[PDB]
Order: sequence, then structure tokens, then C-alpha cells
Amino acid sequence: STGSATTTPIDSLDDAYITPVQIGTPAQTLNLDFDTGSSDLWVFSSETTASEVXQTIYTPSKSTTAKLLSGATWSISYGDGSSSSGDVYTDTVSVGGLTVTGQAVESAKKVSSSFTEDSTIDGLLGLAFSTLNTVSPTQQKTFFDNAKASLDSPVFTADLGYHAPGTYNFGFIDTTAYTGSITYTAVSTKQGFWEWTSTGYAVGSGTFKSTSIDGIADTGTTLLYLPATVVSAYWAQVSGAKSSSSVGGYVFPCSATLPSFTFGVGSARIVIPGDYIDFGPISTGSSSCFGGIQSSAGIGINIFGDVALKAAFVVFNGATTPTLGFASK
Ligand SMILES: CC[C@H](C)CNC(=O)CP(=O)(O)[C@H](CC(C)C)NC(=O)[C@H](Cc1c[nH]c[nH+]1)NC(=O)[C@H](Cc1ccccc1)NC(=O)OC(C)(C)C
Repeated sequence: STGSATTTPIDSLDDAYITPVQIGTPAQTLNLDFDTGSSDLWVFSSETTASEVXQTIYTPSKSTTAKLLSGATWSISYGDGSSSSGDVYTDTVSVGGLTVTGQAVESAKKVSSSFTEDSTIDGLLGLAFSTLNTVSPTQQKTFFDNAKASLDSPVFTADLGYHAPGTYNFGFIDTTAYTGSITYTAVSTKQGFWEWTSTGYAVGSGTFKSTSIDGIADTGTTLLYLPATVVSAYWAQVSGAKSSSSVGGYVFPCSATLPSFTFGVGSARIVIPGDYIDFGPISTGSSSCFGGIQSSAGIGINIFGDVALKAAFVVFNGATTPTLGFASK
């Protein structure tokens, strides 16, 4: 079997992307944030504290196929300080025509203020390795792990758009969605992420520096976070750019024509256009814009988030020894 679903930006800045998911019998359709940096499928529900709901909710008592997982609870927090917690059902879950039976669906009893405040996101669908799942006492498998037995190939692909709709595919590689060939690179699962080592970088039309950069492929993070010396070399080529203590990163004039940024995948090269690195104005009508490349010093890990991934066709190969592929598009 295979599945194919459309993913859409939530707002005019590409802050995040939503994808429809069918849960239960008859199907209840929710719009979820597909996140390769975490491993929980959790939803707003009929159980969520009513003052913390502003979203479409899942009602397990209206689904003939829902089963309570007795004794099981969950609790998660993210790098931006957001959090949620609750109890666990198993139910039928479909994405893009691909159906999985027995999937763990984590029903929120409570959500943090940043989730209440975002009307467009009805929950998360995690796609990192199942060792990061927060269900206790026994961790639960991701939607991808449960689908692998039936899929035509144990793979999924991410094709995110720049201010435009895109695609998540399960079980096949669409050879019409990219240019050139895919280059594959080794993955370490020791921290539970799609973790890999880039071979180096170049700024604009300058020289490629061979310096190893260990980082993660993370569809749930908006920006590209890289070492302080690398980020300083990029903004040195932008004449109005400066670090702002009060705004929280590099800022520059919205009228600038920014240089591209190239990262290495083995011997291959992925080019992020300069326009993708202009995140947008600090407020509507400002002359100052926030940068899409920022230092990873305060995070402690390098993160290839949406600014980087939307410049590529990305293959998440979930064979027993996993690998990560990148192609130009
Ligand atoms: C088991 C626990 C895991 C290890 C947790 N994993 C993570 O925290 C990484 P993530 O990609 O799953 C997680 C998902 C979010 C939906 C909360 N992302 C994050 O926590 C990162 C911050 C981060 C990452 N790493 C360190 N800090 N947040 C972000 O990047 C949010 C995303 C967002 C925007 C709009 C609406 C919803 C969500 N954007 C954001 O803060 O953007 C600006 C910097 C421009 C203001």
C-alpha cells in the first residue's frame, strides 16, 4: 500500500505546516503538525480542559473502533517551552489513503498557552524514532513504524513548499518531484533523532569550507540553527545585518537582496535561495526583518528546520539501518 497527502503553511510566514489526518469510525478529520523532531501522535479532545480549547477535537466515545489503553499516561515538553499531557486510546488512523489499525492516539487532558493560542493546529504527528515516545509504562510506536509491514517500501518523503502547498508521501519515491539524483548519508539514532553530519558550507558565491556539522532533520522547527562562527560568516556578507539582544537574533533591512547559503551532503550540494533566508518583518510594516539562519549556541544542537528542508526533496529511509536522502528540486 501507499499514501499521499497535501501539507499547507498555517500563515503567511511559513511558521509551520498542517496535514489532514482521519481518526476513528466514522472518520473524524483533524489538521496535525507532522514533526520529524518528536515521536508522539497527540490531539485536542473531548477530554481537554474547556478553558484551554479555542481547534477541531477528537471524541473517542463517537468512534466504534476506539479502545482505552488501560494504565497508560503521557507528558511532553518542547524546546520552545510548550507542553501537554493526558491518557491513551488505540484507533484506526488514515493519512492520504494509507490506513493503520491499532495506532496509539494520545488524548490531551491539558495543553500549554502557546497551543491554545494557535487556532490552526489540532495536535502533532511525530515521525522521529519510537525511543523518544513519552507514553508510560510502555512506549508506543509512531504511525510510520506501524505502517512499515504493509508499505510498498519502508520510506516516507517530505516536499515542503515556499509560501505554497506541498506533499508528504508514504511507501514510494515520486521520481517527477525532484531534479538530478538523491544522495544518501548515514544516520545516528543514539539520541532518537534523524541525526547526520553535513560535510561543510559556502556563503553566496564564495568558497566551500570543509568543516563537519553534526545536526538533526526537524520538520517541527521553523528556522536553520548552525554554529556561531558559521552564522557570523553568513551575516558578515549582509551590510545592514546586526545581532539584536532585545529582538533575540540577527536582524537586517527588509530591502536587502540576501546571498544564498549552500550545505554539503557527502559530495553533493543543496542551495538555499537568499529569499528563503528572509523570514519576514519583525512586525507588519516594519523596515527591519528577522533572519532565517541563527546561532545554535543557546539550543546546544544544530537544527536543519523548515528554512533548509523546504529547499530540498527529503527521503526518510526507515530500513533497519536508516539513512537520509537529499535531492535538489
Ligand atoms: C521528546 C521531546 C522532543 C525531543 C522534543 N523535540 C523538540 O522540542 C523539537 P520539535 O521540532 O519537536 C518542536 C515542535 C513544536 C510544535 C513545539 N519545535 C520547537 O520547540 C521549536 C524550538 C526548538 C527546537 N529545538 C530547540 N528549540 N519551535 C519552533 O521552531 C516554532 C514552531 C511553531 C511555530 C508556529 C506554530 C507552532 C509551532 N517556531 C518559532 O519559535 O519560530 C520563531 C523563532 C520564528 C518565532
